[PDB]
Amino acid sequence: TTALVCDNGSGLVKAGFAGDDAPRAVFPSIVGRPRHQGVMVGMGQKDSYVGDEAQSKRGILTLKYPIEHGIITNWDDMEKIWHHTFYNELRVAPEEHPTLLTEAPLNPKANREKMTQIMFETFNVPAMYVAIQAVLSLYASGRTTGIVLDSGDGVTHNVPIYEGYALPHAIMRLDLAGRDLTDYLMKILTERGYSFVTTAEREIVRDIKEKLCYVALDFENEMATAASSSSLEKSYELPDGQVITIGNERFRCPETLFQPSFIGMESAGIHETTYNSIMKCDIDIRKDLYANNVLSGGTTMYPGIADRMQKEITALAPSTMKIKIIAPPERKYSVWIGGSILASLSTFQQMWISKQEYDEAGPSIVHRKCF
Amino acid sequence: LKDAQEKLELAEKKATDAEADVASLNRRIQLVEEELDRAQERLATALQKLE
Amino acid sequence: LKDAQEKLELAEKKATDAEADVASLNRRIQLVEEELDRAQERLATALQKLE
Ligand SMILES: Nc1ncnc2c1ncn2[C@@H]1O[C@H](COP(=O)(O)OP(=O)(O)O)[C@@H](O)[C@H]1O
Ligand SMILES: [Mg+2]
Repeated sequence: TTALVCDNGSGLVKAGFAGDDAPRAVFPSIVGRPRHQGVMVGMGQKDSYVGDEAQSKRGILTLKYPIEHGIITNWDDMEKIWHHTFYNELRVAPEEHPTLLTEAPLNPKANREKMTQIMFETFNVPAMYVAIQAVLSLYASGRTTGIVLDSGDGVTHNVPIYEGYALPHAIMRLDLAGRDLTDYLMKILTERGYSFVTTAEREIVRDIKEKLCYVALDFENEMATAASSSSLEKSYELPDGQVITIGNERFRCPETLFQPSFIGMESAGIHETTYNSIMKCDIDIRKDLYANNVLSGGTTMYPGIADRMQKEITALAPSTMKIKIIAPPERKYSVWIGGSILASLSTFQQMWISKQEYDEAGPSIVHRKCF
Repeated sequence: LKDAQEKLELAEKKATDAEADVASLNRRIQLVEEELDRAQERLATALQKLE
Repeated sequence: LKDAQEKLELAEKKATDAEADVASLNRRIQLVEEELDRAQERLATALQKLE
């Protein structure tokens, strides 16, 4: 039979059968209970709208993501999300399909063990396998080397790989991602008068960020230009009218990636954690990693980031090496495409964690040889 | 509606066409850049040999 | 639909912008092909000088 390549993610759940080009169903991972009282009788009001249904009734719900930073903080809601994904968005019972979840690097063990225990006890799948979210993004590019920066919505991690041999001592995981950029944008919009507070209006700020923000090639020049002319002010229409005008908030929101001091984080930007991740590698594979830097994940879709990052790394790196940044147009679904490719391989067909194996060793089987 | 229908269909076809064009052209630009870089490495080899 | 009308118009505009980048990528492809041919020739002459 065919395998189910699910990809929990944090912000958008992407799923679909193995062997295709794009995920079959992509929908936000939010579960929102209603918060008001409700007076109409017999309206058929449910107790929790999940997935894309709660992005249409969000006016009277309190949306809450079940995955904070890679890790899962609310297991009941995550179980609900998985149940919805299997039964309503794909309509395939899990009793007859292997599953291939994905997990960020350096995550707590208990999260992974609970994930496998749920998949084997509640949904009762035949066999499931958990894979690191960066190796798949490297599969999708058709490479076999390279250092991949997978800046998702929950957590940004940077896994270097050479000739198929991952370097476990050079993984640099940073917890700044799209959600923190949404919060920072929502916080700097208040400087013009627009106040978004409700958990429903966070979605509106996210839409503003997606449609308007861009990464500046040079920050100081853009700050000077936006403060003199008015060629940058782009307007946007809220879900009820009252258009708003975003000035130099456009390139200040995604600039937080390269200067995490804006949101008070100590660490260095995504332009310098990649160079540090490279320098921890051996001295003889640094040229190949320099030449095959891969971008993935949703948050790396800002217009103009593949040039800013290349300029920064070229500034840091030695002058002789060639710096090349691979930015495929299908960046958002790169991890899932790689997952489909991996699940479609014949050599991989015996790596699944078969159910009888789980019955013999318990949920701690995932840390064992079947990784 | 019918007017909207035709508008929607035509815009969708145009969008898909542009996407396919730009994707294939991206593949082409990748290939030509590979040509350039690999040729450059040949250049370096030749330079070392001659010197 | 009016909003679907605006969406289809915006998507067709996006298609046209992708076509403008299609033109720019075509220019990149052509110039890099010139580079490839020039590199073939220069590498040939360098190897000959090596001989
Ligand atoms: N076109 C875009 N431009 C800018 N940011 C985007 C775009 N699309 C998605 N994002 C950001 O990326 C996030 C989705 O990232 P995604 O790759 O789905 O995360 P995950 O790894 O959990 O799947 C969204 O929250 C949004 O903030
Ligand atoms: Mg991801």
